Amino acid sequence: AELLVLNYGTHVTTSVDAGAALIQEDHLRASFLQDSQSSRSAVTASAGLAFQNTVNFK
Amino acid sequence: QYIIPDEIFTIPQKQSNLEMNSEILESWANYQSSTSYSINTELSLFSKVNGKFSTEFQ
Amino acid sequence: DEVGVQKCKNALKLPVLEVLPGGGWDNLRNVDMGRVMELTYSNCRTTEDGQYIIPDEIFTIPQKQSNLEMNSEILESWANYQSSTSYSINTELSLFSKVNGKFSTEFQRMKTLQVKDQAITTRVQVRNLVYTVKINPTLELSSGFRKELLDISDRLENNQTRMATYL
Amino acid sequence: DEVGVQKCKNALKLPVLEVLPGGGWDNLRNVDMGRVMELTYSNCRTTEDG
Amino acid sequence: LHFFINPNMLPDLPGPLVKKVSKTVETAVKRYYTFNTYPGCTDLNSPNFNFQANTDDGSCEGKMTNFSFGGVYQECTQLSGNRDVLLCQKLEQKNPLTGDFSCPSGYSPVHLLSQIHEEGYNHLECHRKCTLKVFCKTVCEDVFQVAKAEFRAFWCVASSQVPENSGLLFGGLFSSKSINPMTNAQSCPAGYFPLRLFENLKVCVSQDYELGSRFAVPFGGFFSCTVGNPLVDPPSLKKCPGGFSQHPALISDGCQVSYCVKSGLFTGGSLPPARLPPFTRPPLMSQAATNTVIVTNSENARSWIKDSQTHQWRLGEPIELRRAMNVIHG
Amino acid sequence: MSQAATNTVIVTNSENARSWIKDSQTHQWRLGEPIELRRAMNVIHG
Amino acid sequence: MSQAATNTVIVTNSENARSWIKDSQTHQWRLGEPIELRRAMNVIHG
Amino acid sequence: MSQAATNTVIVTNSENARSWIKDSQTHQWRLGEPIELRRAMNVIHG
Amino acid sequence: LHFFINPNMLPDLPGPLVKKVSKTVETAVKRYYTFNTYPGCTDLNSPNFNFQANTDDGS
Amino acid sequence: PSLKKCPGGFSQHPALISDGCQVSYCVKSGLFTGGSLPPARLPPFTRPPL
Ligand SMILES: *[C@@H]1O[C@H](CO)[C@@H](O[C@@H]2O[C@H](CO)[C@@H](O)[C@H](O)[C@H]2NC(C)=O)[C@H](O)[C@H]1NC(C)=O
Ligand SMILES: *[C@@H]1O[C@H](CO)[C@@H](O)[C@H](O)[C@H]1NC(C)=O
Repeated sequence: AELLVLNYGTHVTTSVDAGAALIQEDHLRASFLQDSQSSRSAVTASAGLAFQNTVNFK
Repeated sequence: QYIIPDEIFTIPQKQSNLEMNSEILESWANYQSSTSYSINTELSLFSKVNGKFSTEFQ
Repeated sequence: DEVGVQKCKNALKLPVLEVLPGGGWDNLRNVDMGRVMELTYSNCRTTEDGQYIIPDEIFTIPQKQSNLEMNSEILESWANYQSSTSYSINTELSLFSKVNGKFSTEFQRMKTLQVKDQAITTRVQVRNLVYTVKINPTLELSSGFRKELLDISDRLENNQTRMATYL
Repeated sequence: DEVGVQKCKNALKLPVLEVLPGGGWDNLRNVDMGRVMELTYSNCRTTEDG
Repeated sequence: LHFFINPNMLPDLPGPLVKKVSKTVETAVKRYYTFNTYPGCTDLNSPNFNFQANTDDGSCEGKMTNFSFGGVYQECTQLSGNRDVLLCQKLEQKNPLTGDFSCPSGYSPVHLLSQIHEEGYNHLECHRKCTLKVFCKTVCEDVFQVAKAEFRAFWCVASSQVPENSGLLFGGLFSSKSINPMTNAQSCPAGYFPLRLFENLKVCVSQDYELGSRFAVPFGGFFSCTVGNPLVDPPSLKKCPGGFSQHPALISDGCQVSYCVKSGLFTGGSLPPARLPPFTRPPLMSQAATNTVIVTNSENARSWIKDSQTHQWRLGEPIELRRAMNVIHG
Repeated sequence: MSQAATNTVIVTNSENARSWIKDSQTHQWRLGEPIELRRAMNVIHG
Repeated sequence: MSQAATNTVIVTNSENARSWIKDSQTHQWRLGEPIELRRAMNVIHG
Repeated sequence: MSQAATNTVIVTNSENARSWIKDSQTHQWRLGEPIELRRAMNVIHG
Repeated sequence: LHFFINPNMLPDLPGPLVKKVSKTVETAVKRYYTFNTYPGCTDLNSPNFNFQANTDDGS
Repeated sequence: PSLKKCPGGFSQHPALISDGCQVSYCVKSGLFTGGSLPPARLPPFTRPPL
């Protein structure tokens, strides 16, 4: 029974979503977020701006 | 446009999403898998251990 | 010989309408389920403008309607939520009309942005309705769905109530 | 042999008028219902402008 | 979905029998909406805001009334299967405040839920027989039977209004399939002993007042699909006390037991997914399994076997090993 | 020659009672019937 | 509507016991089985 | 041989009264008739 | 994985015997999650931080 | 009885597996804790008997 789990896992996929995705993943120092709750909405829209520059500008 | 097996039905939902923002994850406990999110978030005893040996988590 | 959809596609050389009714629908999650009605392609029916193969039990309504908003709409509370893709099936008159759609990914993404950020939501959309696709009221059930109702049917005969409730 | 609308479409090679009367109509919701009258395509009729 | 289960869609079944199918599916759909309904405070500006709540409870301003947890106790009554399992021993719990199946002097019992528990026990009988010193026959029969037991779980409520000390300062639960959020595991906190309930609930409990006050949560009361808590009116209402938040315990065969608490740790997090069906399990059945073995201890010994009335005569083998499994529904 | 003959009969006294039978190690599992009637004849030479 | 439902079960407790059953006037004679389980559902409108 | 013979007759005394009959476990549900007349003959050898 | 071990998927086996197969695989999957669970301190600012820990121990 | 958690401040670390049961021991070095993240323990966790 344990060799069945080695070969076939713990789950059976019953639905999949077919498509594509393009993902950015930055890591920032935790001191950079600690300013306020209004700095958070400018940290967040800066990362989305850098991602659109990276795809467009060569 | 695709040959599918006999026992499988498809749902056309030709859906595109584009974020002008980011999302902040300041702790690895509440982890979002980004490719297998719905199968990890199931209600079980070991829901806190699902995905914790993935290369994307580690 | 040749049967099914592919007999229709070889004689007509035009695609099949991919948006069909008669399927199951989870009204809490707004996902669609297995097929409840029977889809047959015996009569090679097309739409009246002649651009999609449709099943025999399904009639279409051409309403080639385009909407364009120069404005927005403000949704400052997640209680009165508009689904924007399954709105008419969630707004039915029932006991649990306030719970329909509340486990959808489109709702749960919207609720966690109005609470985390103390926010209000606006929505602008350009909608382009082409067909209304309905079922003829003299349609029969699918082959798989009838089999699983007959298995519940057998347990009610044998006075097996706990096993019928499970199925 | 060949019957119905598709016999008309192969001999004439022109579309079908998609706006037809004889259907049901919900007059509270202004939606249209199932078909009440019978639509037959036996005589291959066209509009007068063809 | 039950609109399309009618005598027109199913013409090869009788009339009243497709109305039993239509009613047992209408009940299953309605049970699915009930288990995914979370009443609570939905106003985000209120201090007792219930994140993870679907329906507006209409109680957005509470009074912050601390209540007294009078403990739990559970009776048992064996119905069948005596001297084999002793179901009424590992399914019995007494109140730590009295050591008895009663509430203390300042309290009163409230009946939560009464259902039937089932377990299975097993006999194994074997005997061996030899005929003409060859042809040894051994049959091994294994009978599986179902032992039943009634349980009645009660719960104590402060109804005398004057306690000295409340008692048993904790109100958090964990099941055999759930997790205590005050430990993030299936365990008690530091200095807590569990009290067994319906089939798998273990309610963590301490009356130390010094080492227990670190983890003691404000407790609100239990209620189920049949009974309400009486901590709202001064029958009941099964709503909430007010200011507290409903949280579900396990499901006892289609009925949902819920408990109220005002931490804030229980409330927040992420939005849970839907509880999908099935919410019950198929029941246990009484069984039987036999194993007959024929061993020929010799050559120069032929054997012919006709297995059933439809089989033909067959030349036998030295080891046979017939098997049978017999099941009876109910 | 000295012989032996057995007759085992299984009688199910009820509906709502299924049964599966595997007749030998080479057979497959088989859905049982209400009356079975296995037979065997055992002969030993001398 | 007022209804009625019957369940007749015939159990043969023995081998060496044959049975023939003619189910209706249009059926032919049929060799019987050890468990039969006829069913009927009778409905009257009003 | 000792024998047994039964004759069950169902008579519907009314219209507006439908009936469904399932003759055995292998039959399907069947729309009933006003007069049924099931028959059975049971023989036991010895 | 044990959801799909039921008498419907395995029609050529008896009823209680496919429930023994379904229970011995449910136990093997549950044993696999238990041996890969590491409770410990997960807060990185605490002095007794347990790196190589999955589950928040609460201590 | 006891809690099988930890003393508190210490860290659980597994000893061997005795036929399906896991024995664990607690320690507070810091040498036992750090390093890299281990891979998953894959099945089988028992051996076939003699
Ligand atoms: C990391 O982010 C902090 C912000 O929290 C940066 O600190 C600021 O840097 C700007 C740029 O010179 C100064 O004008 C500010 O006075 C700094 N402090 C604050 C509180 O804003 C810091 O420079 C960043 N780290 C690095 C290495 O650049
Ligand atoms: C069905 O079985 C239950 C089990 O106790 C019994 O109460 C009920 O009367 C039975 N009904 C019929 C029609 O046999």
